[PDB]
Amino acid sequence: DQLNPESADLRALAKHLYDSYIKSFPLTKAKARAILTGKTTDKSPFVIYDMNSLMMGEDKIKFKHITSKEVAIRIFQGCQFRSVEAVQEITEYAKSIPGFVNLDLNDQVTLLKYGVHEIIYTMLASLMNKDGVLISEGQGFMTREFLKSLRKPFGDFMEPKFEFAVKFNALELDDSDLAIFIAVIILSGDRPGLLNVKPIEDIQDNLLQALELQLKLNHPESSQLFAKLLQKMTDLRQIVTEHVQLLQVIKKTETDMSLHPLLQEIYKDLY
Amino acid sequence: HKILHRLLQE
Ligand SMILES: CC[C@@H](OC(=O)N(Cc1ccccc1)C(=O)Nc1cc(OC)cc(OC)c1)c1cc(-c2ccc(OC(C)(C)C(=O)O)cc2)no1
Repeated sequence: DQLNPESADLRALAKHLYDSYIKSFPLTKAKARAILTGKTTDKSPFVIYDMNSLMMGEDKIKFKHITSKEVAIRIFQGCQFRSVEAVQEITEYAKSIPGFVNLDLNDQVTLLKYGVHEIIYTMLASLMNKDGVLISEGQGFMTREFLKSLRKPFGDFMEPKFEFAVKFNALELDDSDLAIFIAVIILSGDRPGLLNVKPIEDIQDNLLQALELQLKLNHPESSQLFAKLLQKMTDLRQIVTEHVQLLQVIKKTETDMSLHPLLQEIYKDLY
Repeated sequence: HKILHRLLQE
């Protein structure tokens, strides 16, 4: 079964992951694409493209806060709000991955610590087109130009994510494909400081086989889609590397700012 | 990793 899977076991795993993904993540790629192409009967997202539209739109986006800081800082605080919720979502999803909760609890923590931001940037692509990103569960649309234009170094958090996303979105994955791919990323046996790699690699083996079958079935025309996708896993680590360097700059150059305790915990002694 | 542990527990 989980030890020696045949096709039907792998399909069952794919479906289990798809169902828990639907349960864990409020906004799917399906719903996002419907929003981004106008093919839906909900009201359009509020478009945020400059300081004035941010001001006009802060009304319409789920963002809880105490209170006026500059625009770049306010966007960054927003990103912390969303990132914390995303980490919660991903943690709930990880618990649904067969075998994950049976791992040493310290290894569960290490896999999340390293995996969550990689998953955030992967799933961010689902909310993006080349001109901007859906925010606050599709209620808002923040333009790429606006985000790119934020004063240094805040703009540099943004544009690398878009650049990754347009290339990643060229693969045309759906939610059923992504549900397995994100599980694969979480179950990475090479994270620093793992205590017991073998049961993590056992789970990842099965996930990778499940992903490969899913891609062959769901994208029969898309030859070697499994292989291109695997190469994106190293790209995601580079996004993290660059991102952490910018956070380190911010920590020093912006004294009033401090990360949410969850995010401090994730970044503390990362690598 | 206090908060992550808490999230994993529930
Ligand atoms: C390039 C697209 C941009 O997207 C957004 O601005 N979002 C979507 C988003 C952000 C963070 C995680 C997942 C998705 C966004 O929600 N912006 C946003 C802006 C707001 O402006 C006031 C308000 C707001 O309220 C919920 C949200 C973005 C920003 C980032 C980003 C992510 C993390 C980050 O640093 C922190 C939060 C410390 C981290 O690493 O966890 C800094 C920037 N990743 O993508």
